[PDB]
Amino acid sequence: MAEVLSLVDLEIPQVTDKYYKFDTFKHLICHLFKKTSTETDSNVPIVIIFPTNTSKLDNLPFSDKSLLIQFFFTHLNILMIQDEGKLYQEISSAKELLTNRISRVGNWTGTTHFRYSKIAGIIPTMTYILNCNATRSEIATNQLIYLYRLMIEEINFIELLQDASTTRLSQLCYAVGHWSFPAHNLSNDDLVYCVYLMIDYAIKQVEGFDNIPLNELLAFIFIVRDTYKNGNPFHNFRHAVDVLQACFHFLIRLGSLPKFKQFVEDPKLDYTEVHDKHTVLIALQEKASLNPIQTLGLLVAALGHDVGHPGTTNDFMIKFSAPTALLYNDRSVLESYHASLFINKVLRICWPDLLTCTIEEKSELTIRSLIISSILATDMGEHNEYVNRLKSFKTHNEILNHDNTVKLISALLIKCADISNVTRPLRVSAQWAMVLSREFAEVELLKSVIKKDIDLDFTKDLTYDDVPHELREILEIQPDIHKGQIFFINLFAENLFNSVSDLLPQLQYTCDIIMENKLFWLERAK
Ligand SMILES: [Mg+2]
Ligand SMILES: [Zn+2]
Repeated sequence: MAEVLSLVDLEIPQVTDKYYKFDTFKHLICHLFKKTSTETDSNVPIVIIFPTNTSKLDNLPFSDKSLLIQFFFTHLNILMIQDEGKLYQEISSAKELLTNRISRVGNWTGTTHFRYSKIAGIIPTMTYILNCNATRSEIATNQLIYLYRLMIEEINFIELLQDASTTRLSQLCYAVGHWSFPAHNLSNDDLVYCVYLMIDYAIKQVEGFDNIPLNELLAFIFIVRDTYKNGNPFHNFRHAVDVLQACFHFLIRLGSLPKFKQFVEDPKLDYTEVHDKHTVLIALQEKASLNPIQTLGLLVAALGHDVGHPGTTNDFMIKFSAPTALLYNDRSVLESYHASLFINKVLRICWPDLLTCTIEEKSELTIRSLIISSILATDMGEHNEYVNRLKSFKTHNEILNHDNTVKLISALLIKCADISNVTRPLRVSAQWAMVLSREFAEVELLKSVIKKDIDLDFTKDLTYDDVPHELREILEIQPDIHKGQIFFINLFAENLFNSVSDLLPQLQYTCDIIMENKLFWLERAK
């Protein structure tokens, strides 16, 4: 039934599938951080047994150990103990609800009441996490910051990656360098390092801004990865890092960041696995639209833009009256949720001094506000409004101040990055189309469960074969991919990228690849 993690001798065999005895709290924490390295949701309840060293982590009072687990490992369905009937019932109920992917999504979104504070005292919901992070006292906030800093002090985060060899880290530099970003060949561990490469590089360009050591940046990125649901086929940490990487390339080609040795100038090239002796991006030697701190703000927003995404859509949350849709009055439901979580859970604790920075010395617009703006901008229900705000801007008669100009460019760039799958080279674009279809099919299955149009076996989980490397095998596994892509390019992408490239000439290559991909998809519609 449960995975049991123990700091003490006690055994609870009635509920135990597998038991891990840890010598230290630090080692227990490291075990928990590594859980999001996989491609699947944690689907068993976890029981942590506490007692009724120079290490400050290991010597924390129970109240602080408990606070650490509750806050940083909310995503792992943990029951902490230090009543056999209550325990067994609680764990059994949680197991029954966690085993199956469709059950899990229903739990998070509050749309399957009929099946199932936390559910069974163990499983977190979107509203629970949202409420917890909005209502936190200043004292609780500073205590979490203290515990965050303690982990940075005692945990060596690079050691929690599976392959941090010089060759691998160099390969990731060159991967980050390709417009054909091979996201599907990168593990969730590789992806953490990719984020480090991009954010460290951006931080180094900001004048009055202290550089942040490797370990501190890695801790932050582990925390971000932990807010993404690993079992989501599309809206997972890999998507976030992909969108960040798209933004990263846009910003380089706009001159907001300098090019680096590992940057591949030609965006139409496919990925080649290259390496050399460098393990970080090596910079080479009028103003760009976005300055260095605004560039960093855009990158940070792209990183957090889908935090906590439950694997559904605004349409689903609205039509099925999900609690979060009721809170947000059907307006930008998931995006409001992502913005609130990313600011109040992640950045307020991990990087509070970034939030209080302003976009320029003169301006009072904060990076907090800019990040919110950019995240909210990814709502496709508001697509037309930004397209028209671009047309009003381009028509120089109607002018914006500097603050609203920064907001608009930032909004357009993150929008383009978020829907950039059709602008990647064909093979990579197709791989994304496949995983996007998997998530679409899961949403259809969840709707059928709620409508009582299908009876699923909730004792088994959804599993997927590896995404194929070659376009050929992708098209045989699901032909008709082409019609999703034509629909999306015609009705959304072509117009946005054309319109954005008209304003920002350097991104024209995106329009070039959309057309090339469109022609191919048209060719097999025939
Ligand atoms: Mg989104
Ligand atoms: Zn997204």
